[PDB]
Amino acid sequence: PPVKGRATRQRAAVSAALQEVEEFRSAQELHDMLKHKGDAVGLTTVYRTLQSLADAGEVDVLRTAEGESVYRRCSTGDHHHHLVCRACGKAVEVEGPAVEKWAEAIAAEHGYVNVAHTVEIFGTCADCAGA
DNA sequence: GGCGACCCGGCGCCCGCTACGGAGTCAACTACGGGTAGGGGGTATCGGGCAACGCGGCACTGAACACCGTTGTCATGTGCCTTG
Ligand SMILES: [Zn+2]
Ligand SMILES: [Zn+2]
Ligand SMILES: [Zn+2]
Repeated sequence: PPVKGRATRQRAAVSAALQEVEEFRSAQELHDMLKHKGDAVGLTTVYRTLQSLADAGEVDVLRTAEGESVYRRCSTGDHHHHLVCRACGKAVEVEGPAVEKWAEAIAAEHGYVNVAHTVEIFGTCADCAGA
Protein backbone atom coordinates (compact mmCIF):
# COMPACT_ATOMS: atom_id res chain seq x y z
CA PRO A 1 0.00 0.00 0.00
CA PRO A 2 2.24 2.84 -1.23
CA VAL A 3 1.45 6.34 0.04
CA LYS A 4 2.49 9.78 -1.19
CA GLY A 5 4.33 10.43 2.07
CA ARG A 6 7.43 8.63 3.25
CA ALA A 7 6.76 5.05 4.31
CA THR A 8 6.90 4.07 7.98
CA ARG A 9 5.50 1.59 10.48
CA GLN A 10 2.28 3.42 11.40
CA ARG A 11 0.92 3.85 7.87
CA ALA A 12 1.85 0.23 7.18
CA ALA A 13 -0.06 -0.78 10.32
CA VAL A 14 -3.24 1.12 9.42
CA SER A 15 -3.01 -0.18 5.84
CA ALA A 16 -2.74 -3.75 7.15
CA ALA A 17 -5.70 -3.14 9.46
CA LEU A 18 -7.74 -1.93 6.48
CA GLN A 19 -6.56 -5.01 4.57
CA GLU A 20 -7.84 -7.37 7.26
CA VAL A 21 -11.11 -5.46 7.71
CA GLU A 22 -13.63 -5.98 4.90
CA GLU A 23 -16.44 -3.82 6.30
CA PHE A 24 -17.48 -0.17 6.36
CA ARG A 25 -15.81 1.55 9.32
CA SER A 26 -15.60 5.07 10.72
CA ALA A 27 -12.39 6.85 11.70
CA GLN A 28 -13.08 6.90 15.45
CA GLU A 29 -13.99 3.22 15.71
CA LEU A 30 -11.08 2.42 13.40
CA HIS A 31 -8.82 4.17 15.90
CA ASP A 32 -10.52 2.27 18.73
CA MET A 33 -9.73 -1.12 17.18
CA LEU A 34 -6.25 0.07 16.19
CA LYS A 35 -5.55 0.95 19.82
CA HIS A 36 -7.02 -2.42 20.82
CA LYS A 37 -4.35 -4.03 18.64
CA GLY A 38 -1.86 -2.02 20.72
CA ASP A 39 -0.23 0.34 18.20
CA ALA A 40 -1.42 3.43 20.13
CA VAL A 41 -1.47 5.80 17.16
CA GLY A 42 -2.77 9.37 17.26
CA LEU A 43 -6.26 10.37 16.17
CA THR A 44 -5.31 13.26 13.89
CA THR A 45 -2.48 11.34 12.22
CA VAL A 46 -4.83 8.46 11.50
CA TYR A 47 -7.02 11.08 9.85
CA ARG A 48 -4.22 12.12 7.55
CA THR A 49 -3.53 8.59 6.31
CA LEU A 50 -7.19 7.65 5.78
CA GLN A 51 -7.80 10.92 3.97
CA SER A 52 -4.78 10.21 1.80
CA LEU A 53 -6.10 6.73 1.04
CA ALA A 54 -9.48 8.17 0.08
CA ASP A 55 -7.76 10.76 -2.12
CA ALA A 56 -5.53 8.11 -3.68
CA GLY A 57 -8.74 6.22 -4.49
CA GLU A 58 -7.74 2.68 -3.48
CA VAL A 59 -10.21 2.93 -0.54
CA ASP A 60 -13.86 3.70 -1.22
CA VAL A 61 -15.54 6.37 0.90
CA LEU A 62 -19.22 6.47 1.88
CA ARG A 63 -21.27 8.97 3.88
CA THR A 64 -23.82 7.69 6.38
CA ALA A 65 -27.19 9.21 7.25
CA GLU A 66 -25.68 10.53 10.49
CA GLY A 67 -23.13 12.39 8.33
CA GLU A 68 -20.08 10.34 9.31
CA SER A 69 -17.62 9.42 6.57
CA VAL A 70 -16.77 5.70 6.44
CA TYR A 71 -14.05 3.90 4.50
CA ARG A 72 -13.10 0.42 3.29
CA ARG A 73 -10.79 -0.98 0.62
CA CYS A 74 -11.80 -2.85 -2.53
CA SER A 75 -10.16 -5.92 -4.02
CA THR A 76 -10.93 -4.89 -7.60
CA GLY A 77 -9.64 -1.68 -9.18
CA ASP A 78 -12.56 -0.99 -11.52
CA HIS A 79 -15.49 1.13 -10.33
CA HIS A 80 -18.38 -0.65 -8.60
CA HIS A 81 -21.30 -0.08 -6.20
CA HIS A 82 -21.31 -1.52 -2.71
CA LEU A 83 -24.52 -3.04 -1.41
CA VAL A 84 -24.20 -2.71 2.35
CA CYS A 85 -26.26 -3.98 5.29
CA ARG A 86 -26.69 -1.42 8.06
CA ALA A 87 -26.86 -4.11 10.76
CA CYS A 88 -24.07 -6.35 9.42
CA GLY A 89 -22.00 -4.13 7.13
CA LYS A 90 -21.49 -6.81 4.47
CA ALA A 91 -20.14 -4.83 1.51
CA VAL A 92 -20.46 -6.57 -1.86
CA GLU A 93 -19.04 -4.97 -5.00
CA VAL A 94 -21.14 -4.95 -8.19
CA GLU A 95 -21.09 -2.90 -11.38
CA GLY A 96 -23.42 -2.44 -14.33
CA PRO A 97 -22.81 -0.69 -17.67
CA ALA A 98 -26.53 0.12 -17.92
CA VAL A 99 -26.36 2.79 -15.20
CA GLU A 100 -23.20 4.21 -16.80
CA LYS A 101 -24.88 4.50 -20.20
CA TRP A 102 -27.93 6.03 -18.52
CA ALA A 103 -25.75 8.69 -16.89
CA GLU A 104 -23.94 9.47 -20.15
CA ALA A 105 -27.24 9.67 -22.04
CA ILE A 106 -28.69 12.09 -19.48
CA ALA A 107 -25.54 14.22 -19.58
CA ALA A 108 -25.63 14.37 -23.38
CA GLU A 109 -29.36 15.16 -23.41
CA HIS A 110 -28.86 18.03 -20.94
CA GLY A 111 -25.63 19.11 -22.66
CA TYR A 112 -23.51 18.54 -19.56
CA VAL A 113 -19.74 18.60 -20.09
CA ASN A 114 -18.63 16.27 -17.28
CA VAL A 115 -20.46 14.31 -14.58
CA ALA A 116 -19.79 12.01 -11.63
CA HIS A 117 -22.42 9.54 -10.42
CA THR A 118 -22.86 8.51 -6.79
CA VAL A 119 -25.33 5.63 -6.41
CA GLU A 120 -25.67 3.53 -3.25
CA ILE A 121 -28.48 1.04 -2.62
CA PHE A 122 -29.49 0.42 1.00
CA GLY A 123 -31.57 -2.58 2.01
CA THR A 124 -32.48 -5.10 4.68
CA CYS A 125 -30.28 -8.16 5.14
CA ALA A 126 -31.36 -11.68 4.25
CA ASP A 127 -30.33 -13.23 7.58
CA CYS A 128 -31.13 -10.24 9.82
CA ALA A 129 -34.85 -11.00 9.54
CA GLY A 130 -34.23 -14.58 10.63
CA ALA A 131 -33.67 -15.35 14.30
C1' DG B 1 98.74 -29.95 70.06
C1' DG B 2 96.35 -26.55 72.33
C1' DC B 3 98.22 -22.01 73.46
C1' DG B 4 100.00 -17.95 71.65
C1' DA B 5 101.06 -13.97 69.57
C1' DC B 6 100.76 -12.14 65.49
C1' DC B 7 99.33 -11.82 61.46
C1' DC B 8 96.35 -11.06 58.48
C1' DG B 9 92.19 -10.32 56.37
C1' DG B 10 88.17 -8.11 56.52
C1' DC B 11 85.31 -5.30 57.68
C1' DG B 12 82.70 -1.07 59.92
C1' DC B 13 82.10 3.59 60.30
C1' DC B 14 83.67 8.18 59.35
C1' DC B 15 77.85 15.85 62.11
C1' DG B 16 73.80 18.38 59.33
C1' DC B 17 71.21 20.61 55.48
C1' DT B 18 70.66 23.70 51.61
C1' DA B 19 73.13 25.64 47.48
C1' DC B 20 77.04 25.23 43.99
C1' DG B 21 81.28 24.33 38.16
C1' DG B 22 81.61 21.72 33.81
C1' DA B 23 82.93 17.35 31.43
C1' DG B 24 81.68 12.99 28.35
C1' DT B 25 86.02 10.06 23.92
C1' DC B 26 90.41 4.53 20.01
C1' DA B 27 90.88 -1.38 16.12
C1' DA B 28 85.62 -6.86 9.41
C1' DC B 29 82.93 -8.23 5.78
C1' DT B 30 79.46 -9.89 2.23
C1' DA B 31 75.94 -12.76 0.60
C1' DC B 32 71.50 -14.48 1.07
C1' DG B 33 66.80 -15.11 2.45
C1' DG B 34 62.82 -14.23 4.64
C1' DG B 35 59.39 -11.66 6.74
C1' DT B 36 57.29 -7.60 8.13
C1' DA B 37 55.89 -3.52 6.91
C1' DG B 38 54.79 0.16 4.04
C1' DG B 39 52.06 1.96 0.00
C1' DG B 40 47.76 2.46 -2.76
C1' DG B 41 43.19 0.17 -4.41
C1' DG B 42 39.10 -0.90 -3.76
C1' DT B 43 34.88 -2.06 -0.75
C1' DA B 44 31.21 -2.94 3.03
C1' DT B 45 29.63 -0.44 6.84
C1' DC B 46 28.49 3.31 9.86
C1' DG B 47 27.01 8.48 10.43
C1' DG B 48 25.36 12.87 9.13
C1' DG B 49 21.34 16.13 6.55
C1' DC B 50 16.03 17.27 5.26
C1' DA B 51 10.27 17.50 5.21
C1' DA B 52 5.98 14.75 6.74
C1' DC B 53 4.32 13.13 10.28
C1' DG B 54 3.17 11.83 14.83
C1' DC B 55 0.45 14.16 18.58
C1' DG B 56 -3.12 17.56 21.70
C1' DG B 57 -5.66 21.40 22.81
C1' DC B 58 -8.91 23.43 21.26
C1' DA B 59 -11.42 24.91 17.88
C1' DC B 60 -14.43 25.05 14.31
C1' DT B 61 -17.84 22.31 11.89
C1' DG B 62 -22.24 24.43 13.48
C1' DA B 63 -25.06 20.50 12.58
C1' DA B 64 -28.25 18.81 15.12
C1' DC B 65 -30.48 18.82 18.29
C1' DA B 66 -32.20 20.19 23.20
C1' DC B 67 -33.78 24.25 27.02
C1' DC B 68 -36.37 27.54 28.57
C1' DG B 69 -38.99 31.65 26.80
C1' DT B 70 -42.48 33.46 24.34
C1' DT B 71 -47.41 35.48 22.01
C1' DG B 72 -49.24 31.81 18.70
C1' DT B 73 -54.29 29.73 19.17
C1' DC B 74 -58.31 27.64 20.35
C1' DA B 75 -62.62 26.08 21.62
C1' DT B 76 -64.99 27.45 25.27
C1' DG B 77 -66.39 30.07 29.56
C1' DT B 78 -68.70 35.36 32.29
C1' DG B 79 -71.72 39.74 31.66
C1' DC B 80 -75.04 42.57 29.49
C1' DC B 81 -79.34 42.96 26.51
C1' DT B 82 -83.64 41.26 24.51
C1' DT B 83 -87.66 38.45 24.81
C1' DG B 84 -90.41 34.65 27.21
ZN1 LIG C 1 -15.16 0.26 -3.85
ZN1 LIG D 1 -21.49 3.40 -10.51
ZN1 LIG E 1 -27.49 -7.95 7.94
